[PDB]
Amino acid sequence: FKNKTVLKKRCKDCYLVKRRGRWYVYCKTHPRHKQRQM
Amino acid sequence: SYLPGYVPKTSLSSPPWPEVVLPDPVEETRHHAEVVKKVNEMIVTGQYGRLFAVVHFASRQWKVTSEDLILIGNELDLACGERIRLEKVLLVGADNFTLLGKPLLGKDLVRVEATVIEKTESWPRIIMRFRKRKNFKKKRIVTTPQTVLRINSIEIAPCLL
Amino acid sequence: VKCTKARYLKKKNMRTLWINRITAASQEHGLKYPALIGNLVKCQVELNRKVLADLAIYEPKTFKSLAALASRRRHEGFAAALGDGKEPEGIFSRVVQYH
Amino acid sequence: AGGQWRLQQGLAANPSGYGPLTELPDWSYADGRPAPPMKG
Amino acid sequence: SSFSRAPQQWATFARIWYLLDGKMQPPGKLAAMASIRLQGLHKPVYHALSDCGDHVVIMNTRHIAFSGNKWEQKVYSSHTGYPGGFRQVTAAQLHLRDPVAIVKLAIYGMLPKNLHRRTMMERLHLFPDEYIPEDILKNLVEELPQPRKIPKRLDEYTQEEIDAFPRLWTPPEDYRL
Amino acid sequence: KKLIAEGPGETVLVAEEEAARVALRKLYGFTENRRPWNYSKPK
Amino acid sequence: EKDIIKMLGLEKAHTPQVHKNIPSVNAKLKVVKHLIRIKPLKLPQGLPAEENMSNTCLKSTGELVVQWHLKPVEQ
Amino acid sequence: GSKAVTRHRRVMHFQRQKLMAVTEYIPPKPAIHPSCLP
Amino acid sequence: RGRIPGRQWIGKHRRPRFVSLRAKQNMIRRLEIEAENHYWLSM
Amino acid sequence: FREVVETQEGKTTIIEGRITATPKESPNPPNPSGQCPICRWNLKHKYNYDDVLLLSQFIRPHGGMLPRKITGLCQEEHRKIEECVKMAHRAGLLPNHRPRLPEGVVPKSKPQLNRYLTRWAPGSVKPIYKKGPRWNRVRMPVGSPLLRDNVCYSRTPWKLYH
Amino acid sequence: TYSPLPDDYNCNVELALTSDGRTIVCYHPSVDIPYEHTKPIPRPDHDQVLKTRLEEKVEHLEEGPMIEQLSKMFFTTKHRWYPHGRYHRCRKNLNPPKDR
Ligand code: FES
Ligand SMILES: [K+]
Ligand SMILES: [Mg+2]
Ligand SMILES: [Mg+2]
Ligand SMILES: [Mg+2]
Ligand SMILES: [Mg+2]
Ligand SMILES: [Zn+2]
Repeated sequence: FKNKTVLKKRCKDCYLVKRRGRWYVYCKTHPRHKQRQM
Repeated sequence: SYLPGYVPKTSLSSPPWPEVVLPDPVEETRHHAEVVKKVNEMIVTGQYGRLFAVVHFASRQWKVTSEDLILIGNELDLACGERIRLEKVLLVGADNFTLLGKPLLGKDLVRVEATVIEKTESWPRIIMRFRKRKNFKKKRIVTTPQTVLRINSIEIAPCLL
Repeated sequence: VKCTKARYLKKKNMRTLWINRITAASQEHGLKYPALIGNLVKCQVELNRKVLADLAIYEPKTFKSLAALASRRRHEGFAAALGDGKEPEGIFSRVVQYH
Repeated sequence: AGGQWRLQQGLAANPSGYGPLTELPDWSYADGRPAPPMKG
Repeated sequence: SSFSRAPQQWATFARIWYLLDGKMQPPGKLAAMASIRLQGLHKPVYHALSDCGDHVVIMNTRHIAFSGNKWEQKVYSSHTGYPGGFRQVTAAQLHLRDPVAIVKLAIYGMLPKNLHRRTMMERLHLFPDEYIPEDILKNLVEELPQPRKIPKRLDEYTQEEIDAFPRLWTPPEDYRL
Repeated sequence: KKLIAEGPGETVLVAEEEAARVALRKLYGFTENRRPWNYSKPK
Repeated sequence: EKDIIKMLGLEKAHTPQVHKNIPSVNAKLKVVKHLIRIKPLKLPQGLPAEENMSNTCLKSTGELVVQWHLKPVEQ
Repeated sequence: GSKAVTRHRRVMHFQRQKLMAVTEYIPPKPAIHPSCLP
Repeated sequence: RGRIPGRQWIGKHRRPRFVSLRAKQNMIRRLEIEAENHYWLSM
Repeated sequence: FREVVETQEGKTTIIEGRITATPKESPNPPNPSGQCPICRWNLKHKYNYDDVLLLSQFIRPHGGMLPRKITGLCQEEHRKIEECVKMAHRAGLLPNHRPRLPEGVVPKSKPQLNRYLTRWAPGSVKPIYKKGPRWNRVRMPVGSPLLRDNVCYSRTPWKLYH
Repeated sequence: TYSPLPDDYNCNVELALTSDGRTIVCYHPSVDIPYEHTKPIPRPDHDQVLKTRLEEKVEHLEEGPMIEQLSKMFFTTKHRWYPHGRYHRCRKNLNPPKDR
C-alpha cells in the first residue's frame, strides 16, 4: 500500500474497492500496485 | 379508484398537521348572534361581579379594576379630586365573558371613570456620564412630575347587538 | 453611571420577561409565541405584551379566549392561502376600516 | 410584529402612528365636557 | 379563586413532577424539554429569581437513539487535571459505561451557566430502564409526549395497511428474486 | 356529586379546611370576584 | 451624499418629505437614491383647500386625504 | 495592506461577499422533470 | 488550537465571514426598494 | 418469481427451477404518463427512509437491492431508494430481511445502539476528536443529500449536517 | 364540531362577532372537575399496662450529616444551608415593603 491522492489502475487485474470509508486499489497479480486513498 | 392526483400514503404524502374544517359562514353567523344575545342578557340581568379593563392612557396600556391606583408619569392639568372618564378601552372582562375592541370598544358599551388623588414629583433620578481618560464627567438630577389616579368604577351597558 | 445606563436594560429586560411569560402561556394552549402575537394583530387587537403577560397570570380564561381567537384567525389565514380567491374573507379576518 | 400586515391594510406600520388609538382624546370630564387637546 | 392568601401562594408556586420516556428518543430533544421544565420557563409566573423549576423524571435513558453516526463521531472530552489526564470517549463508549451520562450531559449543557444550574440538576431524576422507585412513582403528575414519533418496523404493519399501499411495479415472472 | 368548592393546601387536612372556607365565601357572597362596593352618589 | 440629504430636508429618518418631480430635483434624488424611498403623492380627493388645511392626513399608501374623522366607515 | 492582484484569493469586503451571494446564477427549473415525461 | 493570526478581521489572513440566509434576504429587500426608486424617477 | 430446488436422491443431484406466484402492479396508476413506478404514482419527493411499505418492494429477500433494469426505476430514484434501504436496515426497520447465515453460524451478541438517519456504516467512521473552530467546524452528517429535494413542510430546510 | 382549542381543561370558549363586526365577544364559563375524575381522600391512616409517653427521636446531627439530610429532603445543593457572616446578615432589610 502506497498512499495516493489520485488512484490509478496500473494493470488489467487492478480493481477499485471502497472499504472502511476510503477507496483502495487491489491487485492480486502485482501486489505492488496496491494503493490507498490519502 | 385512484384520482389523477392520488398519492399513496407515506410519511411525506400529506402535511404533518391535521386538516382543519372551518364552520359554514352562514351557519356560524347564526351561532354568533346567539352567543352575543346570551352575553347581552347577562349584562341586562347583572350576572357579573368585579370587572377589569385594559385602557390606553398616556401612550401605554393599563389593566385596571375598581379601586386600583395607577401612577401617570406626567402632569395632567387637573385639580386633585376631579373625576374623569378614560375613553380608550381596549378590553373589558368579567368572570364568564370578555369583550374586545377592534381596537377600541365603543363609548356606549363601557364607561371607565377615575379620580385624581395626588399630584407630586418622582424621587430624584441621577443622570451621570463618564468617559475614561478624557476628563469627561457630568452629572444632572431630574425629577419628573407624576399624577396618581384612582379607578372608581367600571360599568358596562347592554349594547351588544 | 451604572444607574443611568441601567434604564435602557430595565426596559429591555422587562420585555424579554413578558415574551418568556407569554411564550409559556401560549404553549399551554398549543400555540407558539409568534403565532399568537402575529394573528392577534390581524384581528385589530392591539394589546401590548405587558398586558398580555398580566392576563396570562391573573386572567387565564380571558387569555385562553385570546389564544383561541389567534388560533381561529391563524386557521382562516391557511384556508385563504390554500384557496384561489373563490372563498369569501373569513369572519374574523374582516378588517374594520377607519377614515 | 405585524408592521408589514398593517401597511397592507393602509395603516401605519407602527400602531402608535395615525389612527384612533393614538389621536383620539385619552380622557374627558366625568360630567361630559371635553378635555383640552393633548400636547402631542 | 377566593382562596386564602397562603394557600393561594402555595398552589401557584408548587413543584410539579413530570415523566418523560426516553425510549427511541434523541437525547437533545429530551434535554430541550427537560431544560424548560427544570427552569420553570413553562410557567407564566416564570422569573429567574423565583426558584420556580419543576421535577423531571426521565426513564429508559439506556434506549435513547442518535441520528446519523453520532454514536461513533460524537466525542465527550474531559481532563483529570493531571499531566496526561486528557480523556476523549465516543458516545457509544460513554453510553455503555454510564447509561444516564448522555442525557445528563445534554441537559446540563442546555441549562443557564449560573449558580442555579446545579440546583436544577438536583430536580432531575434519570433512570436507564423502566424501573422507577415507588416514592418517585407516587409523586408523578403528568407524562410529557415523546418528542420523536417512533417509526414502525415492517413487521409491525397490519395487513390492512399493507393491502392499502399499492403494488407499484410488475416483476418478470422468470426472475430469480 | 356536584363540585360546590375546591381548595388548595400543603396537606389533605389543610386543603379540605380551605375548601370549606371557599364554599362558605361562595354561600355568603364574599367571593374575591364579587361586585365591588358602589360608592357612587345616591340617585 | 451627506450634503444632499441635508438639502432635501431628509436629516431625520422615516420622516416623509414632499418634493417636486422635476429634473433638477430628480438629479439630486439620483445621487442619494440608495438612501431613500421614493413614492408618488396621490390626491384621491384633490388638493387641500383653505377650509380643510387642518384636517389632512398622509396615509402609508401615499394618499393625502383631506378629511380625517377618526371614525369607522358606516358602509 | 495587500495589492489588488495577489497570489492568494484575497478576502472580499463583507458587502461584496453578500453581493456575490445574491447574484448567483439560478438555472431554469422545469415544473415536471423532463425524464418523467414521454 | 484554531487561532487566527494577528487581529481577526484585518490583514492578509482573516477569519472567514459567511453570508447567512437572512443577510441575503436583507440585501434583496433593499434592492427591491431601489429598483422601484428607479421607476418613479423615470417620469 | 422463479425458485430453484436442489435435491440429492440416490447419489444423484437434480437441479430444477419452478415458477411461483408473481405479484402484479395495482391497476389504474394515477399518472399513466409516468416513466417509472415512482412518478407513475406521484411519489417523487414524497417518501423517506422509514417508508418500509414502499422500500420493501424493491429489495431482495435478504435485504439486497434489486437491479434497476428489473424494477424499471430511473437512475435518480433508484439511487434514492438504495440509500433509503441502507438507512432502513441500519435503523432496524427491516427485521425480516436479514443476511443469510450459513449453517452453524450464530452471531455473537453485540451492543445494541438505537440509531436512525444513518448515512455511513458505523464501522467505517472515526471519532471527531478535534471539532475545529466555529468557522471550520467538523460536522456530523445526518440523513442523505440524495433526499435534499424531498417535500419540506416546515419553513426551515432539512439540516443534513449536525 | 370545530373548536380552536380543546374545551376540556380550563374553560369553554365561544367566540362571536357583533352584527356591526366591531366587537369580539368571548363567552368563557368555567369547567368544573367531574366527580368521576376524583379520588377519595385518604382519611384512613393491646394490653399495654404502662402509659405510652412521648419519646424524643430528634437526635442531634452534625453539620455535614444535617446538611445532607436537608439537601436531600428539599432537592437542593448543600450551599444554601451553610451560615452567612455578620456583614450580610445585618444588611438584610427586616421591615421590607409589602404591596398587599
Ligand atoms: S421517471 Fe419519474 S421519478 Fe423516475
Ligand atoms: K489578521
Ligand atoms: Mg425594543
Ligand atoms: Mg501600517
Ligand atoms: Mg491597496
Ligand atoms: Mg490576535
Ligand atoms: Zn495491477
